[PDB]
Amino acid sequence: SYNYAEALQKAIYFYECQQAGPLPEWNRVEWRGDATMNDEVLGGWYDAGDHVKFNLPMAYSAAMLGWALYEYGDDIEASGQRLHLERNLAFALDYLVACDRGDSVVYQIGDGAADHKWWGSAEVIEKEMTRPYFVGKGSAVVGQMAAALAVGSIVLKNDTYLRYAKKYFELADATRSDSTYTAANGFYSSHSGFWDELLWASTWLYLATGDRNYLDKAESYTPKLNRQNQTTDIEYQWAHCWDDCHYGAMILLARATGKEEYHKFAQMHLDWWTPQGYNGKRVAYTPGGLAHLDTWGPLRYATTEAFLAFVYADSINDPALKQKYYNFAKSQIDYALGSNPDNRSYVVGFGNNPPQRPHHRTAHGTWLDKRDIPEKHRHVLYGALVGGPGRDDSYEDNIEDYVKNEVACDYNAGFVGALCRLTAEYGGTPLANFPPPEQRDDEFFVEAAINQASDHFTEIKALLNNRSSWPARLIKDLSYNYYMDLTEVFEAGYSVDDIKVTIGYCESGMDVEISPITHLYDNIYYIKISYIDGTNICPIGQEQYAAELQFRIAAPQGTKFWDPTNDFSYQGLTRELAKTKYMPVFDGATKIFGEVPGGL
Amino acid sequence: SYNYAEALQKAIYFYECQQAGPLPEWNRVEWRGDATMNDEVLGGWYDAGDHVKFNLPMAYSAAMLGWALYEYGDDIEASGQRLHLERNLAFALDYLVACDRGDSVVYQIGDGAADHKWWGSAEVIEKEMTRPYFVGKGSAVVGQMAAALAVGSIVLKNDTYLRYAKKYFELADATRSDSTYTAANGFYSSHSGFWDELLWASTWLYLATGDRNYLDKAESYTPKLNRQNQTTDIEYQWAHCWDDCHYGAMILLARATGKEEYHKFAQMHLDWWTPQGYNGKRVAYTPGGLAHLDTWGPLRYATTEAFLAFVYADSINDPALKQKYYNFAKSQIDYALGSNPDNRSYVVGFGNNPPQRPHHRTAHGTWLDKRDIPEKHRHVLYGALVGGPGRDDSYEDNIEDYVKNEVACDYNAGFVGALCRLTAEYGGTPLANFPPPEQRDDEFFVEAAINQASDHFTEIKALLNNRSSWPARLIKDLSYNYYMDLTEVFEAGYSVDDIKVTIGYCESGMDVEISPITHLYDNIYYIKISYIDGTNICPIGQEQYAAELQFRIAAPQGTKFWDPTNDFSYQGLTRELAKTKYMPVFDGATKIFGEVPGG
Ligand SMILES: [Ca+2]
Ligand SMILES: [Ca+2]
Ligand SMILES: [Ca+2]
Ligand SMILES: [Ca+2]
Ligand SMILES: [Cl-]
Ligand SMILES: [Cl-]
Ligand SMILES: [Cl-]
Ligand SMILES: [Cl-]
Ligand SMILES: [Cl-]
Ligand SMILES: [Cl-]
Ligand SMILES: [Cl-]
Ligand SMILES: [Cl-]
Repeated sequence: SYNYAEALQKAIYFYECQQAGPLPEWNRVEWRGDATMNDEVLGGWYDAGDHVKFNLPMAYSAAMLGWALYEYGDDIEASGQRLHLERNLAFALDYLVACDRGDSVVYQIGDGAADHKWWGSAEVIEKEMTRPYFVGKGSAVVGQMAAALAVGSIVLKNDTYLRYAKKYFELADATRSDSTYTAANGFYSSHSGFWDELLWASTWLYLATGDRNYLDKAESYTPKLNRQNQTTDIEYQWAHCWDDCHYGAMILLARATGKEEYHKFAQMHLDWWTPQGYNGKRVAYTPGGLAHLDTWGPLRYATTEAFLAFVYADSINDPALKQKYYNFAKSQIDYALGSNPDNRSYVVGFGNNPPQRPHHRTAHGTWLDKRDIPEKHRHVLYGALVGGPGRDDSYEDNIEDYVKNEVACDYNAGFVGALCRLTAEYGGTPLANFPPPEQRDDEFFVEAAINQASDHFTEIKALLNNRSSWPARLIKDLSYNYYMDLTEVFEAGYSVDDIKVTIGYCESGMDVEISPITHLYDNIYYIKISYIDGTNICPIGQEQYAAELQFRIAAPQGTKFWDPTNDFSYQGLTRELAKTKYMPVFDGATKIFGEVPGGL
Repeated sequence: SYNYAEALQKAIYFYECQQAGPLPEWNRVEWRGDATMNDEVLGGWYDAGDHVKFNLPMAYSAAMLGWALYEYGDDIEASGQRLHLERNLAFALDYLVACDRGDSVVYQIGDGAADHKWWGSAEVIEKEMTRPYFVGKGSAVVGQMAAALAVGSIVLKNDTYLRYAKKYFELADATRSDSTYTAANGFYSSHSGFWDELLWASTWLYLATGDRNYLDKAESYTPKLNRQNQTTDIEYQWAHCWDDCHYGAMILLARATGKEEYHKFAQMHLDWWTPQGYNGKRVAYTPGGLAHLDTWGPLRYATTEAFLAFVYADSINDPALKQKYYNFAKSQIDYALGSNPDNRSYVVGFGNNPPQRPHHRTAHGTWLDKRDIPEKHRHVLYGALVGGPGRDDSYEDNIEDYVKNEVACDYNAGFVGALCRLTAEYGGTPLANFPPPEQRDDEFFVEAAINQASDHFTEIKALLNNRSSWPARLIKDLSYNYYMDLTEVFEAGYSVDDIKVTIGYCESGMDVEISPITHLYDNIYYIKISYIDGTNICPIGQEQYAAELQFRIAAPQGTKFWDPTNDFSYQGLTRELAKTKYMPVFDGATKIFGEVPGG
């Protein structure tokens, strides 16, 4: 129905857009560089369109990427995506290992409220704020980190991951408390408690080791799981997600023990998600066919359930159940890819009429802490599954809609597993030249205006801009030149030492020098304006993205010879600020924008 | 009893504080310089604690000083004040002549609203605003200008003043309208109309010339005067003042003609001012004995009536009436000088517990366009009669009380006349070395702070200040130097060129250059910060009184030898802005503040 291989290819690439510094050599994202290099634990993924490392959904996401490989890794070699998926997973797992503090782990990097208040690119955030870290032993977060490492250890044949999976599970299981999990409250609060994470982690450890202690542990946790409302049934009227993986764990335990209790649960849970429902109870459905669990991230939930439904259907023999669960799963993936009332993809950079304004700071590429400027994103966030439409299938592609246009690690995670299943069956060819190079716009440049003209001086207002985005970055040794023709000075009988440079304004905190007037060739002379710490010119807000200087170059008062109209850098200047290519910008001795007199 | 000669001396000196530029060479006020030199008409007096030239009260005030001389000029020799009063009057009269525009006159310099919105010194106001002028031929303003020049022609023996007096009288009398008198609205509106000015001017022209044609014109105007309420009597229940001089004109006509009608008016009017009243009717009196006509300028009114009463009493023979009017007059002057429930002078710089916070911008001497800072006036407005107390004798000396602490030309004018009469009688000695020199503050100076320090640089925040006040003034070629000792640099093996001058903030609008680093002597070096138009540093408001620059003097990055602790201009600097004498200030090549290495 769709090129599922291309969808998969893009859906994986999304995680490379999320990578924190240092980036691996193989990162394919031209607009991402090393970022947050001062973090207490390096690497791993930014969670969403923000720059926080939230370990609970991060580890959940990694676990689900592992699960995708565990089920379908062998079945997808024609898509050419296995190695991409593997190394993207390893990048996250390496971070979870690096978080170890023995009796505790680093479980968060960045303050949610502080991070979210600012809108700008990953690579420049350290100019705006200083990022804290958080340590604890919350059973949910540590149990999820254990689970991710347990499945990772299988699919990546890695004994280190298994060692740390066991370290973390033991800690989580001994602690039996979420009390030290606080830094993520209101962002990724532990809602369901921690028994489901212990179940999920122990189940994966059983599947990793075959050690029956882990199966016995797993089975011991089931009576501690939350009930469905006031009944005695284990809760089933929700989705497998970052907060609660018991749903998927029950499916895995149905396959592993073959016990009827696990099969009964899986069928009750999945039936509730299907159009036919479960004895009169059913998830809300949009008229367009999307199972719509909640206001936030409906596509995330429905596509994750699609993965669970595929795995369960593939693990059973009943033809009617297999067809019912398969059709449900494929229907939800196809809705996300364009089988909906608007015939449109909900995956950035894929299919027909994809979203172009995901709520994602670094893909946007602002310079001044605004969402509305630039009005179009500078970068393509390929593969990102957005939050999706409302309950009535309504949707508009708007950067301001932080619900419908949300993007996140956990949104993509189960989705990857479901695309693995579909490309395994249907094939499809990935895009050969992927990703294609972006059209860039100008990054470092001067905007200038005639601030005042006089019969004996020129006064310039000049703004040296850093609107970098490919990737956003900092240049320390920034300078620009203002070129003049002094022919008329010499012809009137004056000399270079008769011309005075003065300053009428220089912006606070921008350490700057202006050179003496310097000979280029013939009668062509220039001044260079140098910012000693040019990194302070950075795309982090209204004040910082450019440095303003007003300089005056003046012949003696009363003289009548000064002629700016033959000066190279005066060309095209008006009384309103405008970008000019005739005041070239330099990084050290290397010209990075503009033109010089006489060219190359 | 008071030293009325000293009070007179100071009350005259007040007018020197009021002079607009160019100042005469004899001006005695150390804190006044040439001000408002771009005005359409130069000289004359600022009206009050503001900088508007309002011709109606200015001319009234000059007419009153002329009248003082006319009556008492020969009688005030012991006081030594005749010459002072004379030349102060001529200064204003010269302004009145210079307003002539043929078919009209300049009658105002300044926009009252814009002038009053700003708080600062006369000498710097042109940096804040452009001052418009206004031309017209209002009968009241022109007629008062005529009167002032007519009495001035007599007492200063000046034919030119007489010619202009006649020309202005004729213009006012031809026009018979205040319709062209507009720019003073709400400040000095013509309330009484103009007939009283024509009466006052024609009376003075009669006294100047002896030409009975002017007497005939004067008498022709009295039926046109306003009535008292709905009655047939000429209005009498108010004071002679800048708006209405018919009161004094009638007293002059009583003496000149001897006619009963003028004497009846004069006694009706003065009786109403006295504690005994006019047929049961009387001006309000405070319990402390001040005749209190109105909320605004009660001392101005009472002291002006004192002068009228003295002149009328001196002109009659009846000893009972003479005593009654003389006692009234002296009681009011004495109230003003300290004979009141608080035993306090209402004349700045005189007597016991005088006002110290008159509502006067130039005597205050701020640099910030604020009334509250400085908290004490930097100058002494000697001789200014304030507005004064309320109806209950209540008063507080507060700069914000623009009623009770108002000061003005017209407030002093009748007062001088009355003081002439009292010093004529009592013959006191003026102060010998008047005025004494004031304590001054530093006017042009740097305030500096260490903005940032590191192992390889010094960064200074420097504010170059103009808080001038003796007098407030402007200096274009301003600079200051910053001196350093580089011994630590050569001793570690580095040179001068290992040192870079940069800027981290340059206040908008302050065109500046910093020289290259310069050797003084030995291992002592400096930089010079120069403002190209230093006049933009001026005591006109929060932004303008100082120019801020942040400059950094830097060795190469990473090194650790830099040692600011032996730099001359670094001495005493903290991380808080403070005045420093070690960053000296220059006007051109001349040091005006601070110290240099080696002296
Ligand atoms: Ca949980
Ligand atoms: Ca030229
Ligand atoms: Ca009048
Ligand atoms: Ca030193
Ligand atoms: Cl169904
Ligand atoms: Cl835009
Ligand atoms: Cl020339
Ligand atoms: Cl070029
Ligand atoms: Cl006119
Ligand atoms: Cl009486
Ligand atoms: Cl103060
Ligand atoms: Cl010295």
